[PDB]
Amino acid sequence: KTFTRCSLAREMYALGVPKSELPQWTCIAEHESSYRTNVVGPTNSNGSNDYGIFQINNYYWCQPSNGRFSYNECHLSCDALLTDNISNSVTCARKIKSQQGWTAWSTWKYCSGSLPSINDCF
Repeated sequence: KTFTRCSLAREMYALGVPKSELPQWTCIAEHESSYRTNVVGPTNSNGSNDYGIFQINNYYWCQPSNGRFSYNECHLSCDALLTDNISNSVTCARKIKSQQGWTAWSTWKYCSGSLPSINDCF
């Protein structure tokens, strides 16, 4: 359904995301999806749609079920990114960050500075 900052931070930590990244990840989730896992974004200017808690793009990262071309760099259906279990979204998001950096997210501009410590989540 909907995470909170700390529930998301805890789960992402459990899935191997370092704490030193969590404020950024949760800030991004908050902006992208308001921590909702099942959201498909409004269609973008290029006709693409973004999926899930991190609003991961269906032209680059996941394969639309409709078979429309995607680079599918995360190697999963976009529907895999809408599941209650965030593991797929996390693994994909980490890949996106590895390859493209935080600036892959348009909302990074809001999350690139001072952020609250995540320690209160732990």
